[PDB]
Amino acid sequence: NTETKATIGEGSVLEQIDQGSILKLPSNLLFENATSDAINQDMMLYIERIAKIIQKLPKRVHINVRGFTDDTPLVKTRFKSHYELAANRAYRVMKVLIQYGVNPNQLSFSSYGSTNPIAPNDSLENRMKNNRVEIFFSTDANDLSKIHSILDNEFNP
Amino acid sequence: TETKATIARKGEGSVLEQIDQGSILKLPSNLLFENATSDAINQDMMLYIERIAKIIQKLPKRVHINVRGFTDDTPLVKTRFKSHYELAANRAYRVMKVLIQYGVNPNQLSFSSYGSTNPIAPNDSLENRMKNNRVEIFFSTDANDLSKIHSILDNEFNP
Repeated sequence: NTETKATIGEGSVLEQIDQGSILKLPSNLLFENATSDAINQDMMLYIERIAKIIQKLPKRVHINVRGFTDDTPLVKTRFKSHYELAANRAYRVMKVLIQYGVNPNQLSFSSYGSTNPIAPNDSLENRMKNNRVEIFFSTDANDLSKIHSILDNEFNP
Repeated sequence: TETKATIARKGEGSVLEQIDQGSILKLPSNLLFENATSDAINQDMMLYIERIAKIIQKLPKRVHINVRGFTDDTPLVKTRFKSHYELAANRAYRVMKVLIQYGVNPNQLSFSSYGSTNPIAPNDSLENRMKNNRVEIFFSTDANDLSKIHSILDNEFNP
């Protein structure tokens, strides 16, 4: 079990994988609703906290803000695809993280569309998980790569 | 650790780079797009993406593929694009869609945007500015064995 309930802000989870850490935030911690990028102001404070924690981090950490949606139809709104919707949600989280002073050079945003469900869509809590945002923290370490390349150049002709 | 990636064979500078958590295939804008300010793709570059799509099916089942967009910081005056972020996302998006066309599994794809941050060279000549307009495809897995080992040891030994 590489997952712990986070707070700071209930329902979030911190997961560790071997290449980095993932902060998973349910839709409702951030957005008015699952099918829009309007970031409810009652949660501006939550992103401020994450931003502050990022500033306890070395400058070599990249921060990648990731968007996810369910299979819900998109007629209701301005977006053309779930890819588009998820990108826009992740961009907004990113921009707010920049508002609070995270360095743009340490940030990117990604969209997974609806292709990465964590759960079936058989509730509300489940819907919120499928519409989560994830913040992924890693670096670009290449020591092992350089080691291998040096030896490989020196030994494989 | 960076090696030339023979694909277009005109001397564009597609490169493969290895880092500790994955592999990066670098593709210059000229290889994919008409200009550095649109996402309409070169009609000749399709075969080259098809090639990559085919090599993806050869990869381990655990692999995720992230298509990353980057731009120079040259002002946007011309287009429908309200930002470098928006421009770069659309470029990564279009490339991702082509990969899908050619049978890469969507459940293993995503696309990312770095806007004009993280340049490969200073934005100070027309040469370097164009160097910053590339697309990078990143390959990695979500291995968490080491994390699970650690968490099991920690629960027996700590709290």
